Parts: sequence; C-alpha cells; structure tokens
Amino acid sequence: AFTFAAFCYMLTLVLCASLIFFVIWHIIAFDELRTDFKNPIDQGNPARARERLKNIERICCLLRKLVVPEYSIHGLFCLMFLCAAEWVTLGLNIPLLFYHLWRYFHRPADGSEVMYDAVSIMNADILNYCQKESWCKLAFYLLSFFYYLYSMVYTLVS
Amino acid sequence: ILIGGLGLAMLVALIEFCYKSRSESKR
Amino acid sequence: KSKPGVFSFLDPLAYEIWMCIVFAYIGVSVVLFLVSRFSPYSNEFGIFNSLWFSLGAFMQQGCDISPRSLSGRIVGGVWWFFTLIIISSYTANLAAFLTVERMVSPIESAEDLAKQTEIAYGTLEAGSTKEFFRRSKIAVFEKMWTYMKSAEPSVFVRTTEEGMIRVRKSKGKYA
Amino acid sequence: WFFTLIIISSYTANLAAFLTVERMVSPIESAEDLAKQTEIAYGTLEAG
Amino acid sequence: EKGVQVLLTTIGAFAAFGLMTIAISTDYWLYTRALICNTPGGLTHSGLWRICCLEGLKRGVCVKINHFDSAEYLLRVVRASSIFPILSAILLLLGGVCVAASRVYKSKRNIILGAGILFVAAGLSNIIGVIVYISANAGEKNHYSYGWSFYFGGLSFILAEVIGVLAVNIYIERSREAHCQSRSD
Amino acid sequence: SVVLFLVSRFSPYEESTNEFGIFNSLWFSLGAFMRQGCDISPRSLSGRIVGGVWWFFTLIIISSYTANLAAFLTVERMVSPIESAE
Amino acid sequence: SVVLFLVSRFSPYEESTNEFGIFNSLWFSLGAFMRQGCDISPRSLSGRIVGGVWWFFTLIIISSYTANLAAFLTVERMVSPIESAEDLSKQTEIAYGTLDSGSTKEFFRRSKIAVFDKMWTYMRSAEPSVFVRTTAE
Amino acid sequence: SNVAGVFYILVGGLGLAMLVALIEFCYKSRAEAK
Ligand SMILES: CC(C)CCC[C@@H](C)[C@H]1CC[C@H]2[C@@H]3CC=C4C[C@@H](O)CC[C@]4(C)[C@H]3CC[C@]12C
Repeated sequence: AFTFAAFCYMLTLVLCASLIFFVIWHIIAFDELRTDFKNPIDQGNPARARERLKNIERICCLLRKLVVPEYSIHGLFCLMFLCAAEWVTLGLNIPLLFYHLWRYFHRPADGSEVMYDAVSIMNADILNYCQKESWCKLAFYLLSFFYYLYSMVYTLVS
Repeated sequence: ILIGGLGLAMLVALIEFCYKSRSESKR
Repeated sequence: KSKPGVFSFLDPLAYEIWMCIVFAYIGVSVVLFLVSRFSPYSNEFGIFNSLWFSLGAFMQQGCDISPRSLSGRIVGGVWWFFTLIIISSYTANLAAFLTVERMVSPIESAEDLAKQTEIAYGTLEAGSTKEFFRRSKIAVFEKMWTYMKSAEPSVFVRTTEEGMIRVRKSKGKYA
Repeated sequence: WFFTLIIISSYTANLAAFLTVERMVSPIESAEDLAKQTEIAYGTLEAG
Repeated sequence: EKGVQVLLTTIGAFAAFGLMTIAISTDYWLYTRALICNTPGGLTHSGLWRICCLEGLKRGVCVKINHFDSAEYLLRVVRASSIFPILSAILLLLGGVCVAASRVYKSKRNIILGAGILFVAAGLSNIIGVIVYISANAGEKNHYSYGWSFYFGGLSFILAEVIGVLAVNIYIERSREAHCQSRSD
Repeated sequence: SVVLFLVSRFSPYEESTNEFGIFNSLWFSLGAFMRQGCDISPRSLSGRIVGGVWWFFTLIIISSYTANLAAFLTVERMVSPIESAE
Repeated sequence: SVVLFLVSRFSPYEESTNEFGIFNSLWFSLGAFMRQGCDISPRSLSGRIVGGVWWFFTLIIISSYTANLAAFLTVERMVSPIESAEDLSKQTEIAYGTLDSGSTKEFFRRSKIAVFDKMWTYMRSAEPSVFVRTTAE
Repeated sequence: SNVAGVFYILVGGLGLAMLVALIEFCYKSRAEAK
C-alpha cells in the first residue's frame, strides 16, 4: 500500500527526468564542441576567432551553471532513501554520489577555479572524457529511472 | 495529485522551453 | 479493516459541491476578467491572472495582484466569503467525521448488545440456550428474553450452520 | 510561523471540543438517567 | 487572428445553444429509483419535465413529473418552470445573433460586447439552474447518478464562458485598433 | 474602516491618504476579515493599532464559527417546539 | 521547491531566476504551507501549476491536522498496553510475577505451552524478585 | 442544500458587479463624449 518509501520513489522518478534532461543537454553541448574542434580551428579572421571563443565561453558557462543542480538533486535522492530506510537503492546510489563529490572538489585542471575552463576545454582528452562520462551517466540515469518506477509499483501493489 | 502536478509542470516547462527557443531562433 | 479510499479526503463535501465549486471558480474568473478589461478607460487582470487570483483566494493564500475597481472588488469579496464558508465547513465536517469515528465503541459484552437494538441477536430454536434465557432470573438476560421472541421475524434458528451462515451473510446486523 | 500554526489550530480545536461537549450534556430527565449515573447521589427520608 | 476568433465564437454559440436545447428537451438527467414505477422502487431516467421507467413492466412509458415553507414553494416553482436553463439558451441565441450582426456592422463595436455579456450571463444562469435542480431533487432512494444531459448542460456552460472571453478579447483588440488609429491621426 | 480612514487622513505618515481612503480602508478590513492578505498595510502606530485589534477580532470570530459548526455537525439535537400547554 | 526552481530557471517567464532560486523557492513553499502570504508569486503556467497543487496540499493537511486534534481533545481514549498474555511475554518494560511458593508458580514451572515457558524463563531470570510472599503484597 | 446560500449570494454579487461595471462604462463614455 501507499507508504513513505513509495512517495520517495515517485518523487525521485519525477526528479530523474530533470537529470536526464541535464545529461542530454551536456551531450548536445559537447557534440557542438566537437563540431567546433574537429572542424578546422583556423582563426585567421579576427571576427571568426572572436565568435568561436565566445561560443566556447558561453557553452562552458552554461555547463558550469548546470552542474550543481544535478549533483545536489542526486544527493537529495540519497538522503531521501536514507531516511526512508531503503538500503539497497542507497547502496546503488552512494558510488555516484562519491564520484560527483570527487569530481566537483578535485579540479584536476591545474587552474582549479572552474570545473570546466574555456582554456582547458577544447582539449581532445578532456573533451572525450566528458563525452564518455555524460553518456555513461545518461545510461545510469535511465536505468535508475526504470528501477525507481518498478520499485514504486512493487511497493504500491503490495 | 501533487506528484501528478509536479510532472505536468515539468512537461509544460519543457514545452514552453521548446516553443520559446523556436520563437527566439526565429528572431 | 476498511481500507480508506484515495480521494477520501473529499468525503466531507458531496460531489455536487466540488462540481459547483469548479463552476463558480470559472464564472468568478471570467466575470473578474470582464469587469476589469472591458472599459477603454492599466489592469493586470487578464483571464490567466484572474484564474490565478481566484485560485489563490480559494486557498486563503492571496497573490501579488488585487483588484482596484468597485466591480472587481465586489467579485473578490463575494468569492472570499464563499471561500471562507466552504473551507470552514470542510474542516468542521471532517472534525465531525473523525470525532464520531472515535466515539464508536464496538460490542464487548452482553450489556452492550442488550441496550442497543441496531443489531439483532438470536440463538437456536431448541436447545439449552433458549431454556437458559427463558428461565433466567438475571436483569440483563431477562431484558434479552423480553427482546427475544420478537418480530425479527425469526431471531431464532433451527441449525447451527444456519446461524453461522446467517451471521456471515448479515453485514454485521446479526449476532 | 510554525508556532503560530500550531497555536491557532490548537485554539480552534479545543474550542470545538468545549462546544461539542457542552452540546452532549443531557441533564437528568427520568429515573433511569439518575439510576445509571453515579456522579450524583440520591436518597429519600429514612422512615417513610 | 480576428476572423478565426469570431468563427470560433459563432461555432461555440451554436454548439452551446444546441447542447442546452438538447439537455432541456432530453429526459436523461437523473438515473434513480422511484416508487411510481410498477415495481424501494423501479429504475427511472428523468429530466426537467417528464420521467420514464426502464427495466419494468411499465417500460417506456413517460409521464409528466408531479412537483409539489415559502422558500420550498419558491424553489419548487423555479424548478418546475426551468426558467434559468431556458434563459441561458435564450441569451446564448441572442449573443450569437449579436455576433452575426457584428459580422455586418463592423463599425459599431458595442455589439460584440453585448454578445460577451450575454454569454457570461447565460453561464451564470446555467449554474443557478444546476444548483436549483440538485437542491430540489433532495428531500427528507440511493445510488443515484447523473446522465449525459446534465453534462451537456455543464459543457454548454463551459463553452459559453469561453466564447464570452473570446468576444471580450475581440472587443479589446477592435477598440484598441480604432483608438490607436484615431489618436495617431 | 472609518477610524482607519480618519487616522490616516488627519494623522498621516507623511501620499498617505491616497492610500487608506474610505474605499481602500473598507477593502483592507474586508481582506483582513477573510484571512486574505493586503496590497497595503498601515505604517503609522494608530492605523497599526486599528489593524491589530481588527486582526485579533477576525481570528477569534472565524475560529468560533468553525468550532461551533463542528459542534453542530457532530451532535444532532432535535428540539420539540412544545414542552407544555401554554 | 526543487521543481519550482528548475521550472523557473530553465523555462523562465523572460530576471525570472534571480526570483525563484532555490532559497526563495523554499521560502515561497514554506510561506504557502503556513497559510501566510508571499513576496513573490509565479507568473509562468508551470510554476503556477506547482503552486496550485502545493496550495491544495497545504489546505488539506492543515484542515486534517486541526480536525483530528479536535477529535483527540473531544474524546478521551485510554488504551491498555496489554490485551492478552503473549503481549505480556513480548513486552520487557512491564514486569510480572506470581506469589512465591504457590500453585500458580507450580503451573508456570511445569508448563508445556510456549508462551508460559517464556514467562517462566523470564520469572526465573528476573532481578529483582518479581515473586511475592502474599496476595496483598 | 446546506450551502446553496453562498452560491446564490455569489451569483448575485457577480450580476451586481457586471451591472455596476456597465453603469460606470456608460456614464464615463457619456461624460468623456462631452
Ligand atoms: C558513474 C559514471 C556516471 C561516471 C564515472 C564512471 C567512470 C568509470 C568512467 C567515466 C569516464 C570514463 C572514461 C572516459 C574515456 C575513456 C576512453 C579511453 O581512455 C578508455 C576508457 C576511458 C578512460 C573511460 C574509463 C571509464 C570512465 C573513467
């Protein structure tokens, strides 16, 4: 029957669509970045160079503004599953929590002022790592969404 | 009802996002 | 174990009241929009914000805008009165429901069954129980016997399986 | 705000309790009402 | 644009008038059980004027409803006359006529306003008629229900309010155009 | 409403009477009574005193209405019109 | 609060996110729950949907709290912690003992039912002495 | 039937508001027309 855990699952199901949207936006932005990078980077025209630089900066700013909501909402999921005493889901979700914590609080870039830095961005290694991370995160969020739906239905019917 | 309204609000926000993006790209 | 229905929180007010509440909300919003946006005499009371204001009024929340004209203020005042009465009635009738559901003392003894009469009770037609009640010198069982042999038409029974089946069929109306 | 909510709800609820109980009160109107209850004592003349 | 909005307004007026006339003439408002059905009673489907038995020996026969405390008397009178739904339909008709005129006297802008006022008033009258009907049915024989005629009346109310909104918007746009043209001239 | 109007007209905050005329005073009082809000609240001590006592009055009266209605709906009492011959 | 924040950030009215950030979203929701007002109300259909459902939720919940509290204060109901003997064996807060050197203790001692075996275990492993020397004691 | 009075009062207030509005509109239009 309806209970605290089922409501938690419903709310997480509603909020995981937002994470899916965020990761889809991430991959679209990184596809645009790849289209700019793999495409010739000649900057002979000052106007063209300025436009490309401002596009890169805008995309980086968008990604930076959009990261904290994802991590904090996933932390909300973890907190909810802790309070509801749903141990399995909390165990499945802790590793991503710690990965996000590490990612946000390490700043492997030597600059260590922004997660994504326009100057450090456009690097093939960093670009490809971000693309792969985003794709894996999208897969994980889809799987977790379907798992949450199944658990919600299971808890309701019983 | 609360969960349904939250989901509907997300959906309507997505629709508004697409609509506004298209109208602005027109501009 | 009566499983409370989803949308049992609407039980204090009848379906018709909710229906007419919706109808009155629509009418109030339209009349507000009209009486605010007809006279080429600005006003933030379109049809979307009229609906918003009416909804917020119904929930005793209030919103940013408020009418400034005489007609709009008449509309808002009557809507406010309606909201007040309706919300107070909902709360009061819900309190009534829960209080009554808390008074309910089930049957737990011969006396509780004896005084009440909403439930009928009868034993086997022939047996030691009928004789025990008939030949009883006790007050409570004397009252039971006085009730007994009444026009159930037949509280009594012939077979014990018959009594069990009768109790099972009766929705708590037989003991 | 939380304090206000609790306090106003408590006031309304306890007032409803007061009035409801004051509305339940059925005075004595017969020998039975006196018989079942015991909060009041009743006695007659010693010899009579 | 203005043309499509006027088209929707006229279509809604026609549709609401038709639905309300159907609901008034139709006798499928309430499904209940009544003592006068030839066997608490037999199933009946009723309306505003007459009641018809179904699933009974007297199946298919429809008989005029036998109505009949000053307030109760007034309520019974109003329920019998059904003046409020009829007024709603009449006002919808007049509003549609005013809209059609607005399609001719494009100069006079205070016509598509009367149409909206009439539509809104018709919606109010329908609300009142619904309230009166529901109140009068009650008395002091269960599991009753409402039929598709009742919901036709509700749909008529909703449509009337919508087309009143559209007509008022049309008046707004037209008056704004004329006033701006005049002032700029 | 009248006292708020007077207090705000002849002892304004210092303007302060275009707000809290008689019409807007009636509106403020009505919004207070119905537990709604206000597009304006008084800034002077006298108007604020008036508003505070009106607020207390409204709170008590609404609570009393709801409570007594709950009583009515919880306990049915049918009174016979007659208890004697006179 | 979170949904209002998202809906107002990435689908703003068009500015509209300096209003209805997370902090102000939490504040708006809290002021709604406590029947207070708001220094800001949403202007977009999505935020307004969220607010409306939150308002309905708040209304129902406050009404329910007040009504059930009125019930509690109107009807006193004292529940006995125990309605059987198994309830008494499971409970450890309540202590129970018989009269020492009596037939009741002899019954519990030689018992074969599970519940009374558990009670006998407890009474034999109980400090202080649950047992007693007289009925009045 | 318990709360029909508030519905009647509300609809009366709506009709009254609409009438007041039309009265003000006619009066103001006549005044500004002169
Ligand atoms: C849990 C998800 C969302 C994020 C963390 C998962 C880890 C294991 C993922 C995220 C990014 C991934 C890397 C992305 C890019 C490459 C390409 C190549 O060099 C080999 C694998 C390698 C190096 C991946 C290894 C696995 C990796 C480190």
